[PDB]
Order: sequence, then C-alpha cells, then structure tokens
Amino acid sequence: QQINLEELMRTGDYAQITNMLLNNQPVALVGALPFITDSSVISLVAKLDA
Amino acid sequence: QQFDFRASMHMLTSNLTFTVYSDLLAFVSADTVEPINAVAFDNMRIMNEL
Repeated sequence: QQINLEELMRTGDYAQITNMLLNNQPVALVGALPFITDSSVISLVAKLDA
Repeated sequence: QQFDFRASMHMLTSNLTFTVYSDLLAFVSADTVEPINAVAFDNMRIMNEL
C-alpha cells in the first residue's frame, strides 16, 4: 500500500500509520527522503533496518 | 435503651482500594496542525486566499 508523506505531515497523521507500525503490516512510504549508507554486513544480519 | 450486643453487631460491605481522579481531561494528548491549513464543515479550507 501507500501513504503520501507530504499529505501526512500536512494532515496531522491519524494514527493510521501509528497503528500499522504498531501492528506490523506490509507498507510503503512516499516523497523526499534522507538515505543513509552502511557497510559491515553485520548490520544487515542484525537487521538494523527495522 | 438497653444494650444488646448481637443486634448492634453488623458486618461491613466496603470496596477496596480506589484512586480518585479529578480534572480528568489532562490525560489528553493533543496538538494542532499549522494554522495555514484549516477547514470547516466546508472541508475545502478555511482562510484560503493564499
């Protein structure tokens, strides 16, 4: 699924996201975003990204 | 009146351990969108002459 971030921080977030995050459900996000590069594989196995 | 124990001895029904709260509300966490983004029953946008 999806959820425009632009409209999010505008609308004020209706815990829609808050709920999905809490409950763990496959989802996507959209808009401008800060990436962050890592290396030491480790990080991955440890699944830091979650 | 004479005194008769038996009849003066009553048992007691009392609840146990409350915690009384006043004011209430307070427990409410609430923020606000940025003014530039309002809306009435309208839903188009209150104050919309950019």
